[PDB]
Amino acid sequence: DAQWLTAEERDQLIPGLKAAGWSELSERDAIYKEFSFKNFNQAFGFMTRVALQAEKMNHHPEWFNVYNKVQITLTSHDCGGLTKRDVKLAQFIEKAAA
Amino acid sequence: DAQWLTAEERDQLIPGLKAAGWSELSERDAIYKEFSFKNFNQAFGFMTRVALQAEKMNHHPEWFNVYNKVQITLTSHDCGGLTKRDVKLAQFIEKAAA
Amino acid sequence: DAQWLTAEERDQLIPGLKAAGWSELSERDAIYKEFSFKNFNQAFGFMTRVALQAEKMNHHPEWFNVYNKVQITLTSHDCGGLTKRDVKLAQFIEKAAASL
Amino acid sequence: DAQWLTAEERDQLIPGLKAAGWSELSERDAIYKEFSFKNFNQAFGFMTRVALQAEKMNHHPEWFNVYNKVQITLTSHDCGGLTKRDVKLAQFIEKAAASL
Repeated sequence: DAQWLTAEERDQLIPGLKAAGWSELSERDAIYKEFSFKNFNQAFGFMTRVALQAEKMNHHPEWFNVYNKVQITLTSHDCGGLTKRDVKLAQFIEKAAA
Repeated sequence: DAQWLTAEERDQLIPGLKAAGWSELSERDAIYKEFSFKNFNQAFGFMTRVALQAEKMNHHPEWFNVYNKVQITLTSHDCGGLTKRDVKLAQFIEKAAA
Repeated sequence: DAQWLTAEERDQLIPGLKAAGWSELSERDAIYKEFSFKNFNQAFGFMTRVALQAEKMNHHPEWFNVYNKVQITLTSHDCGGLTKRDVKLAQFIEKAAASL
Repeated sequence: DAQWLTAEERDQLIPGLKAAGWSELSERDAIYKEFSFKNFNQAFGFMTRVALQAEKMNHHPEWFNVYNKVQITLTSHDCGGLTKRDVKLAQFIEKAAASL
């Protein structure tokens, strides 16, 4: 889905991500989460899984990494807000991190 | 360790790998295992973790992949047999696959 | 395309791949090429680019790697032969191997 | 090397990195450069090569990526400044970005 999340969609989809540790940013319609792995080997393997999914979906994260930490911000730059693509990528990221 | 595994070392280290599904090849002093993941995303993330470890250890697998399957053969080409490096890489691979 | 290459498509698409060093396997309707890099760092970086494309196009290689060598066989298992998807993937692989 | 670069080492090693486009950060004893690629496929392939080297040398970058852009900051957190390990990693990164 490429359109902005509606109010109903947000209520359906975002609370589960928040329970998983995602937060909504104050300055942007975007979601954010920092992941902490044991080490860089785990973190980068995880990033690779996310990168593969990003190319599958043609939807890419904004992310920062140092060693075992990966900070991920998701939003859809083509419409300047959250879409179902961001939700789907977040849900995949949760699977990959597990 | 870069020297061939001694008989005692083999008895100490190989049975655990065999219990995990590794086998010894008939034609070469090498160990082998096929891993089966859900899909290529999982398989390639796993390969990436192994690749990182391979560069950390300077010790590389012989491996075949198609989609969700990864076949790995470990042996030390510099001395033409199994060494502790092969055991350590196999043990890491077991962690990464889990 | 999910159907086997026609005779016409083979005459149009394969010569360029052969010129680039791919061969048609004797026992399978598949194409094959080995790539050699300076080391594993380069070889695996290349494999990662191919892996990303494989997920983008939902079409996957058969491949073997040992250190700096990557042997790639392309064919479509869902129909048991060579399709336009295999040609497209080969063309990407050529770009990646040449660092384009 | 795990100790901060000496004055002499800085005069010998940094100019080449500056010539290659690295800057020394104002607020940290660290070097910084942004790399731009054609797309994410290329950018992430490059990141994978850097990741492999990071594990080889047990020394890791700080980096940010969005699509085709990769921003890299190098510094050694174990001592809180720039070391020979950072210079070595930068030199590898230059090779990787140039497809060498």
